Amino acid sequence: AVVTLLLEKIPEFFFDVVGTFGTNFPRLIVNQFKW
Amino acid sequence: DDMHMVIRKWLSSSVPNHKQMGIIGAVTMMGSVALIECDGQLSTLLDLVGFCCEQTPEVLALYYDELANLIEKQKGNLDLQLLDKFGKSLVEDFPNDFVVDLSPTVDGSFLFPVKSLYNLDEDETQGAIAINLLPLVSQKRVVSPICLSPCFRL
Repeated sequence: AVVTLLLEKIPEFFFDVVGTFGTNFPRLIVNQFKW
Repeated sequence: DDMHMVIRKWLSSSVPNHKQMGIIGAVTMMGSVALIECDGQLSTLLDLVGFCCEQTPEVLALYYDELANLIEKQKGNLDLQLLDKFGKSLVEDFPNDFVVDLSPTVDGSFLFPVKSLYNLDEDETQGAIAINLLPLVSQKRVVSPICLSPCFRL
């Protein structure tokens, strides 16, 4: 969706991201540099 | 793989160089996987190689040359299945880069056509002529990864 938004982006589950969900919201965000 | 993860920056482009060193390192770390858990770090740090390859210039040709050097150096090892996973989409980019036509005696446009009047240089040892190395060479401006020398080496 939008480039600064939350739902389709990493900031959807970032409101309750944990130490395990640290590099999970950073996993989908980390996918946005390849290609 | 973290060094090439560092080379992910190099592959991204640290300076005028380091993209080259990225692919040399990438194919070299790739050949160590040719003789899972490390299969995923392989493909993610391969997609950047595909990206710089998908970026227009000779950095695709260098990826071709490096895969050629990898097959050349380790021949008895490096089983067929692993390298087929590595390159079958890089091999099969040559004989369909332009040669899918039927009657190569025509010129089409063959952009800047100095050899529209004299095409079809002397080999004659074939039973079909589709484009026969002419049309990719037409427009050329290639660094010959394009159905040409570095791709023929792979």
